[PDB]
Amino acid sequence: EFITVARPYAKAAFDFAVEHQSVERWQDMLAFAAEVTKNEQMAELLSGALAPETLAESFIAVAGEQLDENGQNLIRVMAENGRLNALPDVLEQFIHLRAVSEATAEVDVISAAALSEQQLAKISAAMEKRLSRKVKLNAKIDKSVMAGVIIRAGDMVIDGSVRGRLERLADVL
Amino acid sequence: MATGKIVQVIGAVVDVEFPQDAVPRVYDALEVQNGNERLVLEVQQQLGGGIVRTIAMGSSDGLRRGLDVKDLEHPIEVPVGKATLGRIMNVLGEPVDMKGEIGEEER
Amino acid sequence: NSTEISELIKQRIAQFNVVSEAHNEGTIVSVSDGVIRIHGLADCMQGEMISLPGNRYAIALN
Repeated sequence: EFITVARPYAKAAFDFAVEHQSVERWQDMLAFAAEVTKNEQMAELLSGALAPETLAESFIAVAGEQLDENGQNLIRVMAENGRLNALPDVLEQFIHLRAVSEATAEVDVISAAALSEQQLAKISAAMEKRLSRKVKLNAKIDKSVMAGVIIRAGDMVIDGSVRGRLERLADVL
Repeated sequence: MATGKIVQVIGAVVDVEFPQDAVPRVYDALEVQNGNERLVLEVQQQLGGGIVRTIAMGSSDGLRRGLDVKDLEHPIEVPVGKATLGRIMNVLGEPVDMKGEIGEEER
Repeated sequence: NSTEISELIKQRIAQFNVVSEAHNEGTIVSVSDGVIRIHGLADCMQGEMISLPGNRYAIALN
C-alpha cells in the first residue's frame, strides 16, 4: 500500500499546479496516468525490472494526454524512484488536497429510506456550519438501519440511527 | 569504447550500470581510471536492470560517481607458463618485483 | 469517457506492441550465487523444473 510514499508526490504536484492555475488539467492528467497503470499489459511491464529511464519512456509513449514538460517530468521522477504504481494514490491525495484548498467536503447520508429534499436541504445547511466547507450530499439507503439517519463526514460520523440507539442501550444493561 | 557508469561507491563495493543489452556476466572483469591509475573490478552479482555489483581489486578511494567503466569481456586472466618462474606477481598477474614486463606467451 | 479511456489505452498499447510473456515462458532478471530471479512464468508450479539455455535445469522454490 502506497499511502505514505505518495504524499510527497501529491503535495509537489498540487503545489506546482497552483503556481500555474492548472489544477483541473493536472487532476485530469493524473486521472489518466492512474488508468494507464491499471491496464493488464502495463501492470506486467511495471513489475519486471526494466531500467527506470526506459520504463519511463515506454510509459510516456502510451500517454499523449500529458503536457509536454510537467506531467512527463512527474512520471520520470516517479519512475526513477520506482513508484509508478503509486499513481492511483497520488490521485486520491491530490483530490483531497484540492478539496481542502477550495474548502469543500463530501458527506455521506445513510438512511432507511430516501429523504424529503427539505430534510436534505437542512442537513446540508447544518453541515456547512459544522464544517466551513461547501458540502455535497450523496444520500444512500440501507435497511439494516431502520429509522433515523447516519451522517458520515470523512472520519466523523453522527450515529443518529435508531439501530445505533438499540445497540447502545443493550450494552448499558 | 567504455559503456558503463559508476552509480555507487560504498567502501570496497562499487555499483556500475550498463545498457540492458551489454550487461557483463558474473566474474567478468571491468576496468576504470581511478585518477591517473587503472583499477579493475570483478563482477560479483547481476542485480536488477542494467546494474551490476562489483568488488574492487584495489584501493577504492578516489572514485567518483559517473566515471566511465569498460567491460573486459573475460574473467581476470593471468600469465602462465615457463615465463612466470622466478618472478613475483599480484592477483592480477602484474609484476611487483620491479624487473619489468613478464614476457608471457599465454594468459 | 471512462470506457473509451480504457479502449484507447488498449489501442495505444497494441500500437507500441508492449506485450506480456507466454505463460510457460519467462526471462531472467538477476543472477547471484547460483540463484536466479525469473520474471514471467505465470504457470510455474512450486518445485517445477525450469529449463535454461545449455540444457540445464533450475528448481522453482520461491
